[PDB]
Amino acid sequence: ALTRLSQPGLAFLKCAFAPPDFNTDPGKGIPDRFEGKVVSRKDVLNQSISFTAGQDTFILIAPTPGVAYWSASVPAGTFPTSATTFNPVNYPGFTSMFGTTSTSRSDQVSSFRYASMNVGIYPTSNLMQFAGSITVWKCPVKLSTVQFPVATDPATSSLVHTLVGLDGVLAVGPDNFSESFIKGVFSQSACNEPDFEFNDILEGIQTLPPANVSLGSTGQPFTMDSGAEATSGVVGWGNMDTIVIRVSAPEGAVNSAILKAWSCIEYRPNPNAMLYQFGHDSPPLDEVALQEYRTVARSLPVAVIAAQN
Amino acid sequence: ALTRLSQPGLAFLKCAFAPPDFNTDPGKGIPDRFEGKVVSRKDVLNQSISFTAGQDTFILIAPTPGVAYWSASVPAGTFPTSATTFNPVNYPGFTSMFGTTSTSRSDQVSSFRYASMNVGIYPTSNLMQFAGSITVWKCPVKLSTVQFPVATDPATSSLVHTLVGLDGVLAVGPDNFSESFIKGVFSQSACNEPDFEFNDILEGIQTLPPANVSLGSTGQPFTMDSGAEATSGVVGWGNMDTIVIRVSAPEGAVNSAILKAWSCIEYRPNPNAMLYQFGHDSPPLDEVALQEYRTVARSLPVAVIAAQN
Amino acid sequence: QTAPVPQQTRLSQPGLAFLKCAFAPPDFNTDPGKGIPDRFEGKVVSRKDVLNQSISFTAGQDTFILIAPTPGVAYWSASVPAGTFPTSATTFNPVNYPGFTSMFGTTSTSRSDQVSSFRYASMNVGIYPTSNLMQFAGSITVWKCPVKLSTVQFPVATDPATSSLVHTLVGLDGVLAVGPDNFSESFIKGVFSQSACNEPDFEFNDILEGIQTLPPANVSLGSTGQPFTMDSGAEATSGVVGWGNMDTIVIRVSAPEGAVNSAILKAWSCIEYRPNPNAMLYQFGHDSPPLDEVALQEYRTVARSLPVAVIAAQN
Amino acid sequence: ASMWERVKSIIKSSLAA
Amino acid sequence: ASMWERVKSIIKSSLAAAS
Amino acid sequence: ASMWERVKSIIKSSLAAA
RNA sequence: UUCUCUUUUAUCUU
Ligand SMILES: [Ca+2]
Ligand SMILES: [Ca+2]
Ligand SMILES: [Ca+2]
Ligand SMILES: [Ca+2]
Ligand SMILES: [Cl-]
Repeated sequence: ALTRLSQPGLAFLKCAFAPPDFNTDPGKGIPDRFEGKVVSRKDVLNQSISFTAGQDTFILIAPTPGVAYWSASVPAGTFPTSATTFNPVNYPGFTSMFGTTSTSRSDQVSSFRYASMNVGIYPTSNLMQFAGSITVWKCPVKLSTVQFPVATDPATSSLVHTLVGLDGVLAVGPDNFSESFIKGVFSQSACNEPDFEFNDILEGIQTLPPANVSLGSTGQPFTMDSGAEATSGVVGWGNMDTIVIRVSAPEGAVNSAILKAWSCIEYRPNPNAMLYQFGHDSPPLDEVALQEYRTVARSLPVAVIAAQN
Repeated sequence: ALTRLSQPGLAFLKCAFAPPDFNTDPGKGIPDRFEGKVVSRKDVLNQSISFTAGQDTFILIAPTPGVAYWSASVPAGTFPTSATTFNPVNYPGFTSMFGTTSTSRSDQVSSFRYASMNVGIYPTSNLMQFAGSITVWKCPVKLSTVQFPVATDPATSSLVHTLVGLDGVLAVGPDNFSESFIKGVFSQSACNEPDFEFNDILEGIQTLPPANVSLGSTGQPFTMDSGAEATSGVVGWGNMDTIVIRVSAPEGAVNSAILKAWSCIEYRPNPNAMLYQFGHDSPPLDEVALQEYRTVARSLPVAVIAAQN
Repeated sequence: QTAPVPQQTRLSQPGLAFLKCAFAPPDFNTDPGKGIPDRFEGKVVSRKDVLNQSISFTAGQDTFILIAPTPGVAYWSASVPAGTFPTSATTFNPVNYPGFTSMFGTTSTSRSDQVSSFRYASMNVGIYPTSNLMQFAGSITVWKCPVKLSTVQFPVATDPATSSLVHTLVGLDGVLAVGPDNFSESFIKGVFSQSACNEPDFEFNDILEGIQTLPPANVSLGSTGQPFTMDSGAEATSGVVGWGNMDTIVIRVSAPEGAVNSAILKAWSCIEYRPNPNAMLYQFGHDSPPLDEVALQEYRTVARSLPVAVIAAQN
Repeated sequence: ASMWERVKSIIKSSLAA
Repeated sequence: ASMWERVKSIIKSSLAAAS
Repeated sequence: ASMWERVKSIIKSSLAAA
């Protein structure tokens, strides 16, 4: 029941499925086999945002450390195209975690693994201005690679990072949440792996496709741009499905809302980092919690109305 | 006794060790911790094959999605050399899932994980003409990478996919099944990992070593050529050992047979794929099945004759 | 007036052996280990790597040793002026375990000829002081780093313009400072420490081809982010065949001026490899032992319980 | 109309069988 | 000895052997 | 002082929490 | 959220 779970186990399940519901981050680690030195960090972003009328704005919540989400607006009734590029919206203090250069990401921490990844939209529009819809579904986006030959001198074969299953963003999958904008929405993501394995921090990634690579040779349907290495960047790709969100704004509609995003992440601190002094041991295994997690996750709906979160 | 297994847990075990013993749908998924949406693919090939006399034909079943096996013949009594290239034969509907270009593999699905991988050979030749033997062993082939520098301008370092452990094909493994050709054979492979991890789909791979890469720069002992990107290709590599088969047809021998291939694979479907329509939550943990799986596998022989199957 | 949208017990033999090879190999007449009692039970070959190195430390130097999850290589060393840490100007050279070449050939592209993959079960190390009490001087300091082998993506202005991607080690920056969680004590008292799986499970890592230096050939250390360099040397004597999921042990021996610091260093490593049928190793193969829940949790608990390291008088 | 409670329900509902 | 029967024997022989 | 006894003490000290 | 009823598949056992 609720008594078979160890403190860490209960806490884990909370930071993973219902974070607004608490005055404090319950999370204290992942109750799995691993008990090494880690650092629990619950990233919380709060952002007053107003949507562009006559434009459908797409938001991805995806397991990129430091970055809450990625957005981009396109013409109403359309999906992202090769001409589209998503830009990040960092969680507080990105730079303080992964530096300001594309090659100083692993300065503080070496690897990581996500526990939870939630998101919520809270309409703040009055009943005389709001209009539109909020559609939500999830994509199994994984970070892979693409091999192709290059006619250089001498001729060589390149290999770079590619996002696989990105194409799923160009269609609203049969499993989805779709409701009037005003009703807002809440949705969370979970580990898309049979176990919580660590993922290494990635150095030098600012764009995908990367510099000197055509979108065509990567297969990816659109482009990812984190911008100036001094402000943002891609530090890694977690094992969580990516939450896709389509917000349709009619022409002449005033859609304002607040956006929140949670992320319980466990990092492997570097002995040199000023982080280290905050670390502790990963929570010990909790069979019960790990089973509840799997079950609860698969049981919960794609998303729910913003009214309840 | 076998009532301690969940419905899927049993189903799973059938697709794993004896899929020819059942008419259809041998599995509903992997009863492991993971319970996210997946698609159960029961890959089956029925290929009539005639073996050239005086040639020692080599066949690999190894876990390339969509492609059943790879073969090539070599002068009787000899093994593959640097001069050898293997060509894929594919399970029905390869293109119907991975497209027709090396950069459209991740269009339908994003990742995968093999559950089973079986193969059988049934002799179709008469008892007066046949001759020869069927030798079998399994190799721990993994897909890694090779790093080497290239004298371009500016001078740079390359990195590409390379197969490690192919060297095991150039000799008959000590642990092997060997018997008269006419007696046929049946054998299957299993997960070479302590768990069922998901692997990403790989884009742009058509040849190994790649185009513009010199063999043995790789340190691979021979070459893998899937051919035209519009017909076949290498979309991934599962955590299964590869099955090696050597059918040595002596001079003037009339050896023909029917080959069958089984492959239970769980893929992660993209919402934009119609394929997604047949998704279902992976089977929840069935500790018993997962324990039996391991035990049964270690218990069974490398291979057995046709009739024993 | 808005219509809702219609939605649709005791340890086993190999399990106890596993716990011994893992935490106390100098205390046994023989390699206790016989495999990893984890889920996996496929064909493997258990190898107990042991190196004994007699060594003298440069006075006025702070010699840095690294026990990393690099198959075949015991450790990596390099020394810097006392009171300082490795700089971009530093380069570590490996010391091979006995028979490195007999296992991974003599070509940077021959590493995967005997084995295809592997997984570390344990990684211990000990230092014994042979110095007379009066002559010696200084200290030994130890901490462990979560060094993982990643990759770096950067563009290159070639013709035509291209993007490169090569290996790069992350987590090294942790060596340029003494981790708060450390063991510090007089050199003479020696030391003993061991590492453990930095993963929730023992998955297999592949063997890597062509790696000899990091940053690799034709790559500036600035491109990789790494704080210093790793040079394995002649592809015919050493090299980097892979990187296991084990935290890397860091050891700083501080030899002040006029200090006579001599000692012996042992390195214990037990590894499970996947033998290639063609290899001459295959004949010593045996299946990974069956899962043993007890051991797989005792391991985790013991590991977290044991201190960073202890003096050599108690190895 | 709470979230945590829908989670506490799916936990005590599957722990009853 | 079919393959499914060689399998159901090792399982039931494993469920009774562990007891 | 021994190392195997330090492990045997931790195994029995946690196998005691039952 | 609650039982009956026929369903109607689907294995496990003789
Ligand atoms: Ca694509
Ligand atoms: Ca080789
Ligand atoms: Ca794993
Ligand atoms: Ca750095
Ligand atoms: Cl704000």
